[PDB]
Amino acid sequence: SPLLVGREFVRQYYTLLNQAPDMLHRFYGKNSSYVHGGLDSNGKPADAVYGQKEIHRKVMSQNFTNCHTKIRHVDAHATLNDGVVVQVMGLLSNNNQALRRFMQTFVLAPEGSVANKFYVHNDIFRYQDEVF
Amino acid sequence: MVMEKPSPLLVGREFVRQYYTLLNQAPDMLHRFYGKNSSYVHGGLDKPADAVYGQKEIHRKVMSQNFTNCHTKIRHVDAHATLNDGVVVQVMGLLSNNNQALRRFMQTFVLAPEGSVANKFYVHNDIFRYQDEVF
Amino acid sequence: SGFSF
Amino acid sequence: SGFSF
Repeated sequence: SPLLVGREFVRQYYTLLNQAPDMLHRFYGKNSSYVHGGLDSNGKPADAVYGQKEIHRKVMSQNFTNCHTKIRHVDAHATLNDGVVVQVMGLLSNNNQALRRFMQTFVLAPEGSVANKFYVHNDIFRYQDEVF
Repeated sequence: MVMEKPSPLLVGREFVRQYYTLLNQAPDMLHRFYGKNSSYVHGGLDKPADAVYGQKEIHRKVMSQNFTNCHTKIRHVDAHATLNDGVVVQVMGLLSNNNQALRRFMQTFVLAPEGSVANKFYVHNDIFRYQDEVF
Repeated sequence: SGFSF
Repeated sequence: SGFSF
């Protein structure tokens, strides 16, 4: 069930993001994409990084301390090659600040070597207040 | 002349252009984007909604929503290379239909190769969601 | 089928 | 490497 897989991942991805964001890197491979809001020097949304090595480096530099999340909607479906897309809507709070609404999209790809194991091929996180 | 193979950001932004353009002009021809294994969802009754599959089910679903005088304010488009030559597209913008309220939304697209022709893609996943129906 | 680009 | 099911 793509619905169950995607929703249990959201639970895991955000439970880990709060408890140990330094261990968040194991969700990604060397072809994964990652972006988590942010703006440029000009004031426009930041670019995405690739590969677990760079994704980990970016997560640590974002300083996730006491992340809080109220997931309001998770819709998971099936893509090509036994993949699973997860659309996520909710609110996120970092460093005990205010809850900010967000729009997220995951792409769960089969790991290949182990049964029922998935990795995050794509992670597109965006804050709404930095776009709208 | 012959041009280099485009990046997903280009593919996933030209598609978004063609998608909402067609949605405003000829929404009944929107079903051409899909295949037999494509998924589609919008939500709003009555328990948001479940998905529909295939060109026949998607077309009948699109016609049920009556996209007349459709206006979209695209704010940000993310397009990354996903698994096996695919392009995942996340769209964030505003949508007004039937000359009513302008509504904020998010949309997730999954573009896959047709096989078939030179660099042509089709919609595998279409996930639309009005924010005022969630938060 | 899809779209051309 | 990733999450399991």
